[PDB]
Parts: sequence; C-alpha cells; structure tokens
Amino acid sequence: SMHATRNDLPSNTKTTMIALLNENLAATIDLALITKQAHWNLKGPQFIAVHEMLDGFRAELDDHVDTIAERAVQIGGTAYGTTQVVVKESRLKPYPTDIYAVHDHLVALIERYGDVANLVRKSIKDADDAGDDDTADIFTAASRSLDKALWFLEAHVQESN
Amino acid sequence: SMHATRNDLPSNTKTTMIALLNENLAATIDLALITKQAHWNLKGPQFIAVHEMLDGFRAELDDHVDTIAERAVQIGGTAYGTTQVVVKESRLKPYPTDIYAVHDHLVALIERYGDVANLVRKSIKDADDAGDDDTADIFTAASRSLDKALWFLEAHVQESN
Amino acid sequence: SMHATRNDLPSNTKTTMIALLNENLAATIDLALITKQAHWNLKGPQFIAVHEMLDGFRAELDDHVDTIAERAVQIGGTAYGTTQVVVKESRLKPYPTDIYAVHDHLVALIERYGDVANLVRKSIKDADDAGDDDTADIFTAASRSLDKALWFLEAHVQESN
Amino acid sequence: SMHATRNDLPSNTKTTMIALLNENLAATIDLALITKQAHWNLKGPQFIAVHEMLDGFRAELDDHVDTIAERAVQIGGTAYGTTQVVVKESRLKPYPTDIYAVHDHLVALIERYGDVANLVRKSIKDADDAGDDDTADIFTAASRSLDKALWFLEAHVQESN
Amino acid sequence: SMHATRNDLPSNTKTTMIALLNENLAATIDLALITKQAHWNLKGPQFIAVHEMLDGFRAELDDHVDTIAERAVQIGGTAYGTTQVVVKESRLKPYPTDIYAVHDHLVALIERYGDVANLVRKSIKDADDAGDDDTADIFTAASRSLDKALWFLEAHVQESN
Amino acid sequence: SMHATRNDLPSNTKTTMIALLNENLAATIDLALITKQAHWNLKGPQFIAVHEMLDGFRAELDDHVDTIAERAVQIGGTAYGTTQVVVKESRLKPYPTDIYAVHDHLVALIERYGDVANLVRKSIKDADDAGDDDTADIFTAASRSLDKALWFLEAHVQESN
Amino acid sequence: SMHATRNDLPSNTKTTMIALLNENLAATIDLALITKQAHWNLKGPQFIAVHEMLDGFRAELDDHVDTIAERAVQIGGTAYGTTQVVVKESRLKPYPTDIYAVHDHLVALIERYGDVANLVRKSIKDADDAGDDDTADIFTAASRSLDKALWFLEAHVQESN
Amino acid sequence: SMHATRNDLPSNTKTTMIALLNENLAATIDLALITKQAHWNLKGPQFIAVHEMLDGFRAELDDHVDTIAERAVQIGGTAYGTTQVVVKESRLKPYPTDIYAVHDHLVALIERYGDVANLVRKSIKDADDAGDDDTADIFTAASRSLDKALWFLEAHVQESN
Amino acid sequence: SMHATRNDLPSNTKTTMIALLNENLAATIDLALITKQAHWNLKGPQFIAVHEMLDGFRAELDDHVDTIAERAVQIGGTAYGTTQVVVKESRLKPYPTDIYAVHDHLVALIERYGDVANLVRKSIKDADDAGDDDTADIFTAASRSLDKALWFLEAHVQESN
Amino acid sequence: SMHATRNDLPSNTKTTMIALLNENLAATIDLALITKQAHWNLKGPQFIAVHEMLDGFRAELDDHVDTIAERAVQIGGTAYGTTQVVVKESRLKPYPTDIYAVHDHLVALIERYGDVANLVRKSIKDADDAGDDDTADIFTAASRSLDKALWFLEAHVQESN
Amino acid sequence: SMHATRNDLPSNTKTTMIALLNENLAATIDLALITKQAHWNLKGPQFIAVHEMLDGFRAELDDHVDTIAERAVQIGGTAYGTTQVVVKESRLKPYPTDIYAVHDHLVALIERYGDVANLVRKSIKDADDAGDDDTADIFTAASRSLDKALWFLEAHVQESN
Amino acid sequence: SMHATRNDLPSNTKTTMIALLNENLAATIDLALITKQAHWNLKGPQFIAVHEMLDGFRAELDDHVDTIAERAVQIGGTAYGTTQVVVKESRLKPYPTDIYAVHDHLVALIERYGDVANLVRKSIKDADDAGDDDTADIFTAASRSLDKALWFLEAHVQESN
Ligand SMILES: [Ca+2]
Ligand SMILES: [Ca+2]
Ligand SMILES: [Ca+2]
Ligand SMILES: [Ca+2]
Ligand SMILES: [Ca+2]
Ligand SMILES: [Ca+2]
Ligand SMILES: [Ca+2]
Ligand SMILES: [Ca+2]
Ligand SMILES: [Ca+2]
Ligand SMILES: [Ca+2]
Ligand SMILES: [Ca+2]
Ligand SMILES: [Ca+2]
Repeated sequence: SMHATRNDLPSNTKTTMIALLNENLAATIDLALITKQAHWNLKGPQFIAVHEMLDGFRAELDDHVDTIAERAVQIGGTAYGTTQVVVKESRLKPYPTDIYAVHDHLVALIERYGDVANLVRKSIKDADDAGDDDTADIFTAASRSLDKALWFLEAHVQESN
Repeated sequence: SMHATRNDLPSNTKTTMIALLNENLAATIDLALITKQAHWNLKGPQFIAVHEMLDGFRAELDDHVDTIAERAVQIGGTAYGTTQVVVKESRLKPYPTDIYAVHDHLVALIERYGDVANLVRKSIKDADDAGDDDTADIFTAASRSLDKALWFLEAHVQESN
Repeated sequence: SMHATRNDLPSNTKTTMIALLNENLAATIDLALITKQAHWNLKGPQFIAVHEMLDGFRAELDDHVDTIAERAVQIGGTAYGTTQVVVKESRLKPYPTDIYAVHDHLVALIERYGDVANLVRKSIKDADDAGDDDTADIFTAASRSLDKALWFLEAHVQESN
Repeated sequence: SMHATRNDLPSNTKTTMIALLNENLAATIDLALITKQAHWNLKGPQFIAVHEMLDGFRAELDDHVDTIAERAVQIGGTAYGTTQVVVKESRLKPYPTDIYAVHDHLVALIERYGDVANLVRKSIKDADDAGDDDTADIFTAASRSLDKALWFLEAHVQESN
Repeated sequence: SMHATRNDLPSNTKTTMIALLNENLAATIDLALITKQAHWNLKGPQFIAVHEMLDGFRAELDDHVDTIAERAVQIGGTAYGTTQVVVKESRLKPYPTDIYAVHDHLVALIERYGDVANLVRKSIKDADDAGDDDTADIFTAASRSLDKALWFLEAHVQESN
Repeated sequence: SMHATRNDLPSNTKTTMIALLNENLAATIDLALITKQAHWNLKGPQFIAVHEMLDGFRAELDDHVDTIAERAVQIGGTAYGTTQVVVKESRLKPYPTDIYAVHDHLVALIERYGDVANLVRKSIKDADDAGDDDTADIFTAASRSLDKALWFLEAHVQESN
Repeated sequence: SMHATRNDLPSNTKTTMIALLNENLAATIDLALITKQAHWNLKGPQFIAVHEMLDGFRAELDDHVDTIAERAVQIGGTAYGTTQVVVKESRLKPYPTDIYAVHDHLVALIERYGDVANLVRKSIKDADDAGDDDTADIFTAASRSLDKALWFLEAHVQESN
Repeated sequence: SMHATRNDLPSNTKTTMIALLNENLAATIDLALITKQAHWNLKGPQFIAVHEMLDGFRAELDDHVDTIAERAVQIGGTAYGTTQVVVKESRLKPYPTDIYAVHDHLVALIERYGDVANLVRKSIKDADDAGDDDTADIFTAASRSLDKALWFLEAHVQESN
Repeated sequence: SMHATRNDLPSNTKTTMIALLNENLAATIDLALITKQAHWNLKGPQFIAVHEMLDGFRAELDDHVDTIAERAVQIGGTAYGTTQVVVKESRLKPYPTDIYAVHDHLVALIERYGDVANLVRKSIKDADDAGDDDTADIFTAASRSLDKALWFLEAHVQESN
Repeated sequence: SMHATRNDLPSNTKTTMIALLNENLAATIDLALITKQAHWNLKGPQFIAVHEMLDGFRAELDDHVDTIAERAVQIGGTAYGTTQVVVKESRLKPYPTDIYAVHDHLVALIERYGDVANLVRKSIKDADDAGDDDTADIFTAASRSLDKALWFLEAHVQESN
Repeated sequence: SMHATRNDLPSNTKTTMIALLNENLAATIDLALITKQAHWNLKGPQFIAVHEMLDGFRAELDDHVDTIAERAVQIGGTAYGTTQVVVKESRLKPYPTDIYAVHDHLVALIERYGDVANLVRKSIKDADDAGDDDTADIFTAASRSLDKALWFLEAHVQESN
Repeated sequence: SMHATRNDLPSNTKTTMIALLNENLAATIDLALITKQAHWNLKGPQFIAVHEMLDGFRAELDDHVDTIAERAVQIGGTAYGTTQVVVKESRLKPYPTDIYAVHDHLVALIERYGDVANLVRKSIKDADDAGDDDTADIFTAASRSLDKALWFLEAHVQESN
C-alpha cells in the first residue's frame, strides 16, 4: 500500500502519520455526509438560515478531506475514503434518519461535530510529537474550521431566545 | 418519514418517486466517494490530467446528489444519504483500495460510472411513466452529465495510442 | 393579436399554448408581486433569513416570467402582463396587506406558491400532450423552481422547533 | 397598519410620508410591469436595441420600487404593492395590449414614463417640505433614473432620422 | 465508425440517434457559419445592434454544436463536422455572399433559422420516439435557443416602424 | 488643528461642520465597535442569520465613518477617531458585555442604532442650515443606511412570531 | 438648440439649468484634460504614486462630465463639449505645458481643482434655488468628488515632511 | 521640453517622433471630445444603439491617447494635451454643435474618424521609416482601432435598408 | 462586392489585401472546423488533455477569423466565410473522418496547422509589401497563435516518452 | 461569562486562552482605530501612497480582530471589544491627535505597531505553552501580518533617501 | 547589512534566521528557474498536461520566494536573490539543458524538488528550535506546497501505466 | 539542441533567432531577479509606491520571459534559462546587494533596465532583418514594456521635487 518517495520524513513517521491521516479522513468524510443529511431533512422555524449554514460547513469539510487524504498519499501511503472504509473506520454514532425538527438536528450535529473537532485537535499534537509539522499544520487548519463550525452550532442552543 | 405538502403530485406517485430518488441518491453519493478515492490514489504517466478531470466529475455529481435528495424532500419524503444507508443501498461494487495505475482506475471507474449512468437513464423513463415530469427532468440532467463523464473515461481506453 | 412566424408548430397547438402561457404568465407575475409584498412587511424573530430568502424567490420568478412571456411571443402570440390583465387572469387569492408576523406570511405564501406550483406542473403535461416540447420544458424549469421554493416555505412550518 | 419605531420623525411626518411613498410605489410598480409588457411585444426595425434598453429600465425601476417600499416600512408603515392595490392606486392610463410597432410603444411609454417622472420629481419637494430628507433623497435618486429613461425614450422620437 | 461503450441504449437506437445527431450537427455548423457571414457584411441604419445580436446567436449555436456532436460520440458514434461533410449534409440553401442591407440579411437569415429551428424541433420527437431521452433533451435546449433566435430576427420585420 | 484649503466654504461653516462631523464620527465609530461586540457574543435560535446581518451593518458603518472623517479633513479640520476621543465624545450608553440572548442584543442594538440614526438625521438639517450641502448629503447617505439597519433590527421584535 | 420633453420642470428653470450645466461641463472637461496633462509629464521623487492618483481623478471626472452633459440634454437642451467650446467657455487658467516637477504640478492642479470644486459647490445651491433638485444632486455628487480630490492634492503640500 | 533618458533611440529620431506623437495626440484627444459631443446630442430612431456604440469608441480612443502621450514622454519629450494645445494643433474641422439627427452625426463623425484614421495609418510608416519600431507599433494598434471604428460608422450609411 | 470608405489605403492595395484576407479566412475557418472534428473524435491515453487543448486552439482561431474577416470589410470589401466558399478556397487536405487514436489526430492536425501557419506567416510579408501595415499586424497576431499551437502539437510527437 | 461547549480543550486552557485572546483583542482593536486616525490626518509629500497603505493595514487588522474575538467565544468565553474595554485594556500610548506630517505619523505608528507586533508574537508561545494549537496558529497569522506591516512602516524611515 | 527594527525577536534568533531564510531563498529561486526550464523544453506524449502543471508549481514557488525574502527583511536583515548569489548558495545540481523527453524532465525535477522539499521541511524545525514561530510557519506553508508538488511529480513515475 | 518542425522559417533564420532569443532571455531573467532584489530591500520615504511599482515590472517581465523562451522552442530550438546559463550569458553588471536607499535602487535599476531596453529594441531590428516577423513582434511588445518601465524609473530622478 506504499510507494517510494524522495520525501525524507522518517519511515516510522510516515507509517504513523498515514494511519493518523486515514483515521481523520474517515471521520471527516462521515461528517461531510452527516452534514448534508441534516441539510436536506431539517424542518422548523430556523430552516433557511441553518440549511444554508450547513452548506458552508460541507464546503469547508470538503477542502479538509482533500488536504488530509492527499497528505497521506504525499508521504507514500494510500488514502482510504470509500463508503466501505468510512462505515468501518469512523467512530461517529450513526446519524438518525428519522429526525426533522431543527433543534433535533442541531443537538445531533453538535455531538458529531464535537467528536470530530476533538479528534482533529488532538491529531495536531500527535503529528507534532511524531515530527511531522506539515501534517500538524493541516490538522490545525482543519481544527480551526471544526471549532468554528462547532461554535456556530452550539451558539444556536446556548441560550433559548 | 413523510411530511405534508401542498404539492399535488398524486399520493401514490410521491411514494414511488421518493423510493426511486433515494435509490439513485445512494448510487450517486457512492459514485462521488469513489471518484475522489481514485483522484487521490492514481499513479502513472497520465496522472495530472486524469487527477484534475476527476475533480470536475465530483463537482458535477455533488450538484446532482443535492438535486435528487431535495426532490425527494420536496414531494414530502426523507432523503437518505448517510454512510450507513449508502453502504446498504448502493449496488455499486466496493471500489478496490489497492489499485494505483491510472489504467486500473480508469477500468474500475468505467464500470461504476457505467452502472450509475444506466441506472439514472432508466430512472428518467420510470419517472416519466409514473407521471413525475420534474423528477424525470432531474434524472435527465444527471444522465447527461453521467453519459458525458462515462465518455471522458472510455475515450481514454477506446484506442491504445 | 397574432403575427406570422416560420415556426411550424401547428396553428391549433400555437393557439392553445399561447393561452396556456398567458395563464401561467399572469399567475407568476402576481406571485412575484406577492413575494415582494411579504418581503417588505414581514416582522418577527425570523425576519432577516426569510426577508432575504424571498428576494431569491423573486429573482427566480422574474426569469421564468420572461421565459414564459417570450415563448408566447415566439410562437406568434401576444404576452399579456399589465396590472389590468394580471388582476383578472391571475387565479391567486388576493394577498392580505394587513399581516406582519412571519408565521402569517409563511402560511399565506405557502397557499399562493402551492397554487402556482401545481398550475405550472400540470401545464407541463398540457404542453407535452399538445406536442409542444419546448413549452413543456419551459414549464418544467419553472416547476422545478416553484416546487423547491414551496419546499423552502413549507419546511419552515412542517415542524415547530 | 403601523408598528412603532425609534425613528424620531414626528407622527404627522411619518403618516404623510408613508402615504406619499405608497402613492409613488403604486406608480413605479405599474410602470415596471408596463416596461416588460412593451419589451416582450415590440416589433419593427429597432427591435433588439429597444428590447434590451427596456430591460435596463426595468432593472433600475426594481431597485427604486424596493427602496420606496422599504422606506415606508422603516418609518413605521405598511408597503402596499399587490396587484389589487396597484390597479386601484396607480393613475397611469392602462397600457394597451394591442400595439406592436416600436414607434407605438415608444409613444405610449413616453406618456407613462413622463407621468411617473413628474410625480416622483414633485414628491422630492413634498418630502423636503415635510422635513423628511431621507425620503426626499430616495425620490431624488428615483427621479434621476426616471428623467434619464424618459430622455432615452424621447430621444428616439425627437428627430426622425 | 463505432466504438464500444457501457452506455446501454439499444444498438438500433444508437445507430439511428447517431444519424439524427449528425444530420442536426451539419445543419447547425452550417447555420453558425451563415450567422458570421451576415454579421461581417451587414450594412444599413440598424447595423450595430443587429451586428452584435448575431454574435450572441453564434455563441449559442457553438454550444449546441458541441453538445450535439459529443452526444453522437458518447453513444458510441463518430461526429462528422468537417467542411466537406457539412457542405454535403446541410440542406440549407447556400447563403448569398452579395447582400448587405440589414433587411436582406434578416430575410435570408429567417429562411435558414426557420429551417434549422423546424428540423431541431422535429428531432426532439424523433429522439423521444426512439427512447433516447438525453438526446431529446439536447435537441430541446437547442430548439429553445433556435426558436428564440428566430423570433429576434422575425420581430425586426413583423412590423415596419 | 486646521490646515489651509482653497475650498471656499465660509470659514464659520468649516468650523461648525468640522465639529458636527466629529460628533457624528465619534457616535458612528462607537456604533461600529458595538455592532461587532454583539456579532461575536450572541447566542440563540436566530444565531447565524443575525450574526451575518450584523457584519453587513458593520461594513456599511465603516464606509460612513470614513466618509464623515474625510469630510472633516477636506474642509480643513482634524478627524478625531482614537479610542480616547471616542470614549469621551460618544454619547452612546456603554454596551453590556454580559448579555448573550439574541433578543437581548437586538434590543440593546435598537437602543444605540436608534440614538445614532436620530443624531445623523438631525445633522443633515444642521449641515443644510449651515450651507454645507456636501456634508448634508454625506449625512443623508449615512442616515438612509442607519434607518434601514434600525428597521432590520426592529422588524425582529415588532412581532413575536 | 432645444427639443420637446414631457419633463415638467418649469421652462425658465430648464433654460437657466441648461446654461449652468454647460458652464460646469466646460470647466470639468477642461479639468479632465489638465489632469492627464499633469499625469503624463510629472517628474520627481513622488512620481508613481501621484501619476496613479491622477488617473483615479480622471476616471471620476469622466463620470461627472457625462452626468452633467446628459442632464442638460434630459431637460431639453444641448450639451456643449467640443474643444472649441471648452477653450472659450472654461473659466480655468490655461494649464502650463512647461512644468515637470511634481511639486509644480501639485500647485498648478490645486489652483484648477480649487476653481472647479468651488464652482460646482456653488452650483448645487444655484440649482436648489431654481427648484431643480436632480440637478442640485448631480452637482452634489460631483462636488463631493472634487472636494475629496482637492484634499488629496493639498494634503501633499500642507506639510513638508 | 526635453529630459535625459538612457533610451538609445537616436537623438534625431527622438525629436522627430516626439513631434509626430504630439500631432497624433492632438488629433485623437480632439476626436475623443467629438465622440462624446455626438453621444450626448444624437436623436432619432437609432438613438440607443449608436449612443452606446460611441461610448465604446471613446473608451478605445482614451487608451490610445494615453499610449501615444506616454511614448513621447518615454523617449525624452513633453506630451501636449491641454485644450489650448489641442484646439491649435488638431486639424479636425470643428464639430457642429447644432446637429441632432443620428444620420447627421454619423456623417460628421465619418469625416473626422476618416481624417484621424488616415493620419495615424500614415504615421505608422513615418515612424517605421525613422527607425522607431515601438512608436510604429503604437500607431498600428491605434490605427487598427480607428479603422474598425470608421467601419462601424460607415456600415450604418453604406446601405439604407 | 465593394462599398465606399474614407480609409485611404490605395485602391490597388485594397483589392489585393481583400483577396489576401479572404484566402486566409478560408484557411482559418477550415482549420477551426478541423480542430473541433479532432476534439470530438479523439480517443486514447492522452484524451482529456489533448481534448481540452484543442478547445483553446479553437477559441484563438475564432478570434483571428473575426479579425481577418472584419479587416476585409473595413477596407471596403466582402468577407467570404460560408461553407460553399471555404470548401472551394481552402487548400487544406480534407480531414479524415475515420481516425480516432490521439496519435493519428496529432499527426493529421500538425499537417494542417503547419500549412495554415506557413500561409499566414507569408501573408504578413505580402501585406507589408503592399503597404498595409494593419493587415500585416493582423496576420502577425494570427501567426504567433498558429506557431504556438503548432509547437503544442509537435511537442507531443518530437519525443516518444 | 462562560458557556458550555463540547470543545474538549482543558478547562484551565480555556480560561487562560480566553484572557490572552481578550488582551490581544484590545490591543488590535485600538491599533485598528489608530491606523485610521493616521490615515485621515496625514499630510506631506508621500500622502497618497501612505494613506492607501494604511487602509491595507486596517483591512488585515479587521480580519485578525474577528478571528481573535471569535476564538475566545468558540472555546466558551466572552469577547470584550467595546470602546470602554479597549480604552482600559489596551496598553498602547494614546495616539496624538495633533500631528500631521507623514514622518511624525510614521514614527508614532511604528511605536504602536511595534508594541502590538511584539505582544502578538509572544502570545503565540503563551498559547503553545497552554496546549492551544489553534489559538497559537491564530496568533501566528496575526503576527505575520503585524511583522510585515511593521516592516512596511519602518522601511519608510530606515533610510533617508 | 542589518537595519534597526522594533521587532523584539532576540538578536541571535534574528541572525540565525536571516541566514536560514537566505539559504532557503537561494534554493527556492533556483528551483523556480529550473521549473520554467523544464516547462519550456519538455517534449513527448504528456506534453500539455505537464507543461501546464509546471506553471502551477512556478506560481506557488514565486509566492513562497517572496514570503521567505520579506521575512528576512522584516527581522532586520537583507534578502539575497540575485543570479550571482543564487548560483553560489543553491546546492541544487545544475539542471541539464540537453534533455527533452517528459520522462527525463520528471526524473530530473524529482531530484531537485526532493532536495528543496527536504531542506524546507527541516528548516521548519530549525526555526521552531530558534524560537521564531512566524518563520517556522512560513517554511511550513512552503513545505506543504513543495511536498504536494513532489507528489504530483512522483505520481507520474510511481506506476508505469 | 534542435527538434524538427513544420515551421518554415529558413534554416539560418531559425539558428540566428534562437541565439538572439536566448541572448534576450538571459538578460530578461536576470532583470526579473534584479527587480525582486530591489523590491525586497528598498528603504526610504518613497518605499511603498516604489515597492509596489517593482512588482508590476516583475509581472510584465515574467510574461515577456515566457514569450521569448517559447518562441525559441517553437522555431525548433532550446530555451536556456537556468541560473548557470543566465549568470554566464547575461551582460548586466552584477546587482549590488549592499544598497537600500530608494535612490540607490533607482539608479542601479535605471542602469540595468536601460541596458535591457536597448538590447531588446535593437533585437526587433535584428529579427526584422532576418525575416522573422513574429520574433520581431515579440521583441516589440517586450521593448514597449521595457521603455515604459525605464521611464517610470527615470521619471523619479529627472526632477528633484
Ligand atoms: Ca484533490
Ligand atoms: Ca442543497
Ligand atoms: Ca426578456
Ligand atoms: Ca428589499
Ligand atoms: Ca467540447
Ligand atoms: Ca479613507
Ligand atoms: Ca453617457
Ligand atoms: Ca497613463
Ligand atoms: Ca466580429
Ligand atoms: Ca465574524
Ligand atoms: Ca513582495
Ligand atoms: Ca509558458
């Protein structure tokens, strides 16, 4: 599953970072699909603003998914992003397909956004500790996006009016 | 799974169309993931042109996925697009995660694109027959995109030089 | 009210389609005016999201108004779009000028959008049966926009939180 | 028909200005519809240039219509812009639906453009006199657009070659 | 002249549609050339507006030419668009190279745009009857453009002032 | 604090307008900061739509701040816009830093937007009476923006659903 | 030199405004040429910044020149803007063609910009006194541009470091 | 009037080319002002098409005016473009300020555009003969624009229908 | 075939340049159609890159075809660009409609691009010699585009790996 | 002043970072107001270049202010950016409102830019030390902008010619 | 070669970082020239795709070159990027000027991109270790670009079909 | 170093123009590096305007470098643009790396821009004499850019205030 590269990151670093990148890739792809799931099916008084907001989140996730995947490839590995892989390697709770109210989707999204945000933020440190600054930076950009999206979601529920 | 709408498409036709739209949604989301899987992992002399071409395909699939999903919702149904749904409801063979050569990706992609192209093309007629002209037209837009993408792939292998 | 054209749609077809286009033209012009009426006067907690949403609807309706009007003219007819014509030939229930609450506008708009959506959707079939495929396609484009707008409105009231 | 606002314009100025804004709103919406009525149906040697010019006028009118309506609302009033209100409140002579010649449309348009131009220009002074400088400015911007459009029309008939 | 494709349109449908697409391709390429011929050589008081209008037509034809040619290829065929093919397979009467006055070009264009508009419109139905919904849609888009163009030309001569 | 200019507005008019401009400059800079204060800290069901609306407000305020400051300079004065000046010359009540609910920020912002809208509106007349028509016009533009923003805010609370 | 218009500004207002507009038109066209004259021939340490600044000035003048000319024509007059008219009717002192130092051009330009700025500013009031609010407004927009340009010029010489 | 440059065009070529450039500068500035004069004052059936066309001409002339002037400066000279210089050094017949009919403007413009077109075209050869290829190219770009604009004008009068 | 123009190129230069331009016009229109023929039908491993490249070539060719044709008209001639003329006046070997391999299209295109590249290059000199500098420059621009396009084609076959 | 978040940064990291972010927020907002203060009031030979440069700085600061403020909120805190807070928590020496010469502004600005640049650069380390990689990155982006702006300023005074 | 700055990075950090930035600057400038050398001279079946790809690489390298150079200057140093310096300080093996095949250029480029990629990636850590977070971040962005480009290159040679 | 082409430029014209193109290529790449060297390191009162001006120069140079290099390759040759070639084949005096003052950079840049401007201008004539009109035109475009850039630089020193 590896290919040769002149990239001189140590071999053990490449192995551990490819694993870490793929773990994050599965999480973020799953979250991308969850985001559209919610976007299509939400109903209630805040429909249009939340509907539109979720498209923005998906667009951001798409960029980070690409950057994460391509990083695994750059350092000699394979990127694993098919449905069969994602369903197995993502730890996100299956997103309910029988919820509709904006509030139910917000609380469901907060759980999952929170899980992915916390994963990616930790992965910054794991990459830094492994000696892979570029990978750490990639997770840092992704984490900034995820922590902002998590805030946009939580801000809707942190007060009731 | 249903919500009331003033849309007066006959009730039985809504039911059959929601099912048809979800069948096609599962296929097109799966094909979207497959397209990126190939994009990241392709290697060989035609790397960059094919890499970029596949991003074009993904952007068009994303637009047809949204159109199909929202159509299901418009006529009073639920769009089902989570990883857990897609992995069960897509009939596309799992994309191999251990291929790299551009030619191997082209052959694997032609198989999946051909399957989705033919499914969506048949769905146009199923929708027209059922009396849902907007759904037929949504499938027609999708089919035109799929048949063009299929050609782009096949044109790479229909001659050898 | 007619002018000569090399367009060889049968004369009966032209006559029936010119009337059908004018019927839809009236309905859509009126819906455009209604849409702005609500946009200006809505008040309540969802003000800005709904206010901006209605501008998007108007922009889409304008494009369909033009397309329907110009089709009547293309096939040798006159397009009837003055206030005096619209107030008589639009079958939309007069929109109230004494409502303000966003909820009240949403409910009223759902009534009006449903009416036009269902008119245009059937008109696809009238045109197709008449053997005017271009006019049927014009109505199909307009119908897709109307069904999506109807959904955007209905989605606000289909759940309560 | 009123909602309270912190805008400290005196009650009498608010009520007089709301009425004046609504008078001009009805005239400009009607004129907007007239402009497209002519745009669709004009025929003759200068067709394309005039056809396009009238879309320019309509775009400008739309912006002024919005600005006038929204000013009535800002100062605590209701904007009245439905077909039923416009047909009663506009003083423009019903535009003929049985004229085609570019020249005939030019002459008929000049009549109505003249009427609205002169109405809006006078309304600048009425607002200024009422001590509502923002409304006067809104009318000044609309009047500049109207006087320029009137010129564009008249310039076509002021000489014969 | 054929190449293997996964596209599952029946063999006879492919053969007949490739022929129909090539017939329409020859007519539309010829019409494109005709359009520029007129564009360059027109003279008279309406010169600039008609000159520009005709570039708009050519841009539209170019897009329909490509879509039609590529459809023939997508379904396993060859697209035939060389000068030698077009001069043989177009049925448009050779365009006169010794006319100048805007009126004479408008009349000569009406003849040829009418012929192509009517061919394309009938071809929608031929494609639909053959069970090729994408091809039918391609001709529908092309027909819409052609009927609008025919009107823009005819609208210049349907009245004389 | 003054510099010579060939601008021949009367000396006493320059002095009184510089003062009036600076008074308005202090209020508008303070309002700009207040607007972002609200934007960052609001929480509740209408979060994203109101968050984004307030960025629109701030962008409009920035342009008017610049225009007011630069006018004071053009006519030979100094623009005073530092935090120390603003905290002393603004009469806006200090914005609470312990509120979060969207409703609470809307009412707080209505207070301050109203205060500024009414100041700027009065300042049009003060400038006109002083014989500085450009300064009056600058205040007119700022006032139209302020009255519209004030409406956007008040419209959220003028009805409860 | 006059043509008939439905514009109902009083006849004596038209006559006096047409003269005032043409007087301003002459000065502003002259200032436009002067601006470029300086732009081409300036030399010295601040060359590129001042060179580019002067192109910004010319672009704004051009817009006002057109608005002033077209206003004269809209109200039934002739716009006079040929070289022979401008050399006779411009109130500006002929610009020297034998200066080069940036400072020399700045000083010369300040004289000319001051004259035009002061003329246009006065003309706002002359128009307002004549009851022509649109013309007053056109001069206000022009005066705001000229006063700001005058400042940009003077600011370069109001301190020496 | 000269400043030193490292540009090693021979001194006599500089002197001759500076003179030639200034001759062409005066003609093109004069033609620019003439173009706007016609633009503002034309009246008749072709108003809007020709009005707009003349703005395109003026935009192009502006670019060539700049290029020509700057070339004189680049090779050590002064650019002479004030009203007082242009009225003396342009040999264009003063443009009439008492014509209105579009046909009258077309024919007057044709005479002036013909004069400048033919001057600039000859000047290409004069520059090439003097050994200044860059100046010859500047005149070639200007000449191409002028010959095309001359055609746009002439094409209007070369036929009558 | 000829119309009067003030363009003072000698009568014999005009005649010979019109013929020369039309010879090049036939070649370049033929090449434009050839480029699309290859674009549609090519197949093999380099498909997408070469497919897209050929669209770039076509766009450049279209611009030069227009410039060549319009130059013929500007100098009082007729542009001849119909299918019947091009098939007669182009000396390009008819393009084969039974080739597919990318390599075969590259070789076939190189023959035709070379022929046109070399005709246009020679035509620069023919125009210079005739004293038509603008026409020479028109051919210089076209020739630069053709020699670049020829290189892009040849570079594909000048090495084998 | 805290709200709950799923963001799993340690509670002490959140507290510490919210304080640090707010410290930098006060400094950067104060600097933003200082930058415009200079922008408006500067006078001297380098006026327009430095005037424009300072608007570039303010635009960059605005983005960093937003990012810093929002990060404090994301991690469960309150952002404090009112005039009253900034005047108390910014340590920048109050900016003089009685200086004009470009040089004096440059020297004053360097002091304040220096102080903010140095604070923000240190805060990268303080954030790293607290285990908040996203916050550190936010300060890194701000620090890069500040160090660059500081150079732009200092570069004006580091040599005298 | 140093200038005073308020930037308070420690003196030894400045000296060592200036040297490190200049070592990277020479490598990246050399690589930029190498990239264009390949781009112009490559020949073979993948010409156009690789030709374009290398322009993308060059545009990225230019941005990083500027960032690196400016950082050295910002911290009080001199940026050294002349040909004479680059040829002395780059360690990249001189690029062969006698290769043409795409494959030969790919292999040659991989060697040089690998060297620079590895140098920059190590330099991130050298900067972090010296306590210069902004410089580390600049190298991180550059390293990310380099590692991605290295992959784009290697991906072409990592498989043979 | 040569590759076969259908380009019919005479053999010795190809050889001599390849040499001449490579001579100018070395000069212009070296000037491009010089321009950036000045850009980064300049300091003094005119810093920002001159800093920015030099990026405009570099962008123009980059386009000419590409056009020159590609021309050499188009006509069958090799483009030589590596650091090792440029250092040997450029005759520009090594640019000083110990200068900072704006004036020092202007003087040094004037020397080198002058040398390159004069080389390229002569090269137009050498290409024309050899019969290569396209190469001559390429040098004409570059010469126009260089003569303009040289002026921009010399205008800063041609007068002292
Ligand atoms: Ca990618
Ligand atoms: Ca969607
Ligand atoms: Ca229309
Ligand atoms: Ca609105
Ligand atoms: Ca195509
Ligand atoms: Ca400003
Ligand atoms: Ca105008
Ligand atoms: Ca210029
Ligand atoms: Ca053309
Ligand atoms: Ca924000
Ligand atoms: Ca830079
Ligand atoms: Ca290139």
